[PDB]
Amino acid sequence: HHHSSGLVPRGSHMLEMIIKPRVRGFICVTAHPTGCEANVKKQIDYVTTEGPIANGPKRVLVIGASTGYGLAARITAAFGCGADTLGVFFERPGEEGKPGTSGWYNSAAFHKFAAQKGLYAKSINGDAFSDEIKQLTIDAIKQDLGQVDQVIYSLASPRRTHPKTGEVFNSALKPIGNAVNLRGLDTDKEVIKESVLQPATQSEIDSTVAVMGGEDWQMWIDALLDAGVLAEGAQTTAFTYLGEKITHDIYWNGSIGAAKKDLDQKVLAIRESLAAHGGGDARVSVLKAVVSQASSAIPMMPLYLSLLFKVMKEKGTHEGCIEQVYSLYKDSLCGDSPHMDQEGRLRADYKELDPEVQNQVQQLWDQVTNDNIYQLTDFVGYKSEFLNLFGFGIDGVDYDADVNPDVKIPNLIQG
Amino acid sequence: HHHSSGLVPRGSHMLEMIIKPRVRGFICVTAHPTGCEANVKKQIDYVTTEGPIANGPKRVLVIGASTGYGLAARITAAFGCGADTLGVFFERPGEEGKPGTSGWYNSAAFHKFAAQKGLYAKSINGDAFSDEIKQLTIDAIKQDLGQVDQVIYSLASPRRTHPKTGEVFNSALKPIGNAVNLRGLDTDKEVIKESVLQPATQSEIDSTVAVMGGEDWQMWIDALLDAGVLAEGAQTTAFTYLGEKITHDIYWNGSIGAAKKDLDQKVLAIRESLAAHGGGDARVSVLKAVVSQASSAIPMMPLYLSLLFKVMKEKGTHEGCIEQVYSLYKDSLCGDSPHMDQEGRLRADYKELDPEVQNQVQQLWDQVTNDNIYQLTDFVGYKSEFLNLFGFGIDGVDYDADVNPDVKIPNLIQG
Ligand SMILES: NC(=O)C1=CN([C@@H]2O[C@H](COP(=O)(O)OP(=O)(O)OC[C@H]3O[C@@H](n4cnc5c(N)ncnc54)[C@H](O)[C@@H]3O)[C@@H](O)[C@H]2O)C=CC1
Ligand SMILES: NC(=O)C1=CN([C@@H]2O[C@H](COP(=O)(O)OP(=O)(O)OC[C@H]3O[C@@H](n4cnc5c(N)ncnc54)[C@H](O)[C@@H]3O)[C@@H](O)[C@H]2O)C=CC1
Ligand code: NA
Ligand code: NA
Repeated sequence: HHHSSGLVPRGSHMLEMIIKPRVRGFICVTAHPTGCEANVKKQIDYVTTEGPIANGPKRVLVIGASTGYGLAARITAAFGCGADTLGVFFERPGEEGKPGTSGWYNSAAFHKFAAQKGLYAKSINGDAFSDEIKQLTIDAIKQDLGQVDQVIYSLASPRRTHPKTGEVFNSALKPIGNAVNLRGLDTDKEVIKESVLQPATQSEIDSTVAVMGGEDWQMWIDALLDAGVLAEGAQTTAFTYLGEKITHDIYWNGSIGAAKKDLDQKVLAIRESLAAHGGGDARVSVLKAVVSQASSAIPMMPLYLSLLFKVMKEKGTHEGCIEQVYSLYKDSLCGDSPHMDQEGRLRADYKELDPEVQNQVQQLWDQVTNDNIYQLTDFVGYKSEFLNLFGFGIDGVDYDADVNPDVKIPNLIQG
Repeated sequence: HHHSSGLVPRGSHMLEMIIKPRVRGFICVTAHPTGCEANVKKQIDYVTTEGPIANGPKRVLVIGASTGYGLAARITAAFGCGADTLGVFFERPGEEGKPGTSGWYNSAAFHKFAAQKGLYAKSINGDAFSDEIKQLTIDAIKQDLGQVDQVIYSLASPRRTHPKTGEVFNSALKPIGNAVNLRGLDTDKEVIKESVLQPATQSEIDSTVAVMGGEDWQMWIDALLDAGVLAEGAQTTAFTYLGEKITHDIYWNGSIGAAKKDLDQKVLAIRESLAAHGGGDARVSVLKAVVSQASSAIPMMPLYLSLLFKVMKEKGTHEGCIEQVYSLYKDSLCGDSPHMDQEGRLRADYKELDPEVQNQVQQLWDQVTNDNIYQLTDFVGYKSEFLNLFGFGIDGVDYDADVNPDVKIPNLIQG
């Protein structure tokens, strides 16, 4: 109520908003619909430019399909191999005044671009750990695809409700046995922060294994096999990180490492199931460390990535999820000469474990306490890539323009 | 609900927003709290820099006190004369997600700055045309000030509900008798638009006089006098515009002109009342054309102002509300040698009626049809000053930062 109220239409701005990055620590509380879309398009265009991958899968299930590596796998299979893709993930839909999560807008863009190219895209939203979500997936496959011939397992989560019992598990990102003296980077005030990380409890370890270990992976493959929706000679892979010595205390030989090690045991039994069903296979694939919501939470990773980026960038070998995964498919999942390590894993992360890269990063580490961080590291690149995840800092996007946060996805089963 | 929901505080951004100009025609649907505040501070600092005005009023009522000339008068009297000021106006308070009008944030800033300097500031929000609002004002004066010694009348409104009957009147901004061939400026697409403005009806004229004529002014002075709240030897003034020939068909000799002419008749009777009460006085004051919500609606004014600005700017005589009003007070309301025209009005607008300024503007007028508008006019300056009204384009304000639109005003009577 003012002297001139109602004399004029309010317009669409009443339903739309200006979305700017709002970052705390390694969590960003907003996501930009238009920027997320441009992101997906960027990855699709990368794949389309590299060109088709021969001997690829045709009907693919991606578990964890909305962001990071799982998204890159979905895009590689669909736009690199022409595959049908059923995506599973867990994201918050946008509504008026309330932007959804990145994975939601990424996936909306996926369905949009896939339809444009005449590709099958359907998605299931909910708790991949649950029996309920497993059954919905099986149902979609039965109805639409008959069977899938590749299953990509790509979940990153802080917790898991056990499907059969009700117990919930929280993962811990902590060292093991010996407490670690942690260097690192306060990304807020942008200063070097020295910290002491206590090791983890036995239970803290058994939980982290429960969440990020390979039990659910095996549950998925088992579920698919007796509903009869896994094609003979199918292929499944689950993603992991090994890193080299500098990350070893916190990651490989830490709580999370313990879980990733469980992956290595479970894969043997899973591989057994598949070889019996028409000579399929199962592998753990190792990928390079990248900026993601998941990895950016790991103690040491922001500074490690900041240094890794600096060094790989000058060698000319820096890359992200889509490059990593396109080459995993081209060279390893579908190639004639696959890169197989001693434990029988597939490898895409070698450019990172390059001794020249690692030695450089290591002597830069202790040397860090700079508060002249911008000289020795690519902390700028890190920040830039972190914002990118949520659709910010993309060229060609007008961030000052109103955008509607209410974006819907067709063929999206809400579980 | 997402895999990481609720694990983190949302923070103040949930209650705050990013406010950007959203303009249609001559109406802007948003206002920036921080920018409006900076605006008020700018006008206060202007007055404080020019320095105190001698022989000023001490207790002042401003009717129409939140924006434009009325605001400039409130600031001049308070910060130029140390006066107590009671403001009356009609504005929309801000709330979460819904920015209030400019006048609201202007007035909040006024009360803030006035308290800082130990000055009396109280305000009344509602329909100045109503008997109800008149009575609340009288009440505040009785309680707080005893009497006021100056009354500034400064309303600009498209409509008026008659206090005694119930009739509502809409004003028309149209020519008279002979229809006008209107040149002009489409401010949206930024091109010269030629138009034909039909003249106005008799009733359209009588209504416009009802709204912008001087009946309410006289009602106010009369109301103040018999409640006994007008000091002996008081002074009242009402603002008007005359312009020169080029604006004459649309303004002076048009519908709005008719109303402003009514002012000239009513002032005689009002002056009579005041001279009897201890030798007070009443004048119509004439001010220069400025960008305001009110004036920016008048056909021809955006292009006229755009040209006026260009020309006055190069003569070095361009100025706005506070400059105009500070000098009205200094030279005319409080000075020894007041500028009085033939009809006995006070004059501040002479720099505008400068024959050199008018001749220049006139031959630039017909010459306009440029669609090279940026060369002949200061259309840029116009836009800039229009955005300024709503708190946009101010230096030192971070428009990318979240701001809380919920700003409250102490000692604000809501009528
Ligand atoms: N980010 C990195 O440096 C690297 C990560 N990895 C691995 O790759 C895999 C994917 O990780 P990122 O790409 O970083 O993660 P991310 O945070 O970008 O993606 C996780 C995905 O899983 C989905 N998801 C999470 N919880 C879910 C749930 N409860 N139910 C259904 N879906 C859920 C998310 O919605 C998202 O689609 C992980 O196994 C991670 O360990 C391996 C190499 C390095
Ligand atoms: N803007 C211009 O070029 C010039 C305007 N004038 C005059 O100066 C006076 C003020 O005009 P502006 O500064 O342009 O207007 P404005 O639009 O900036 O201000 C109008 C003021 O009156 C208040 N108001 C409007 N309707 C009200 C209502 N129903 N009840 C209580 N308050 C109400 C508004 O809230 C605001 O405080 C007017 O008489 C106008 O004719 C004179 C010279 C030129
Ligand atoms: Na993923
Ligand atoms: Na005013």
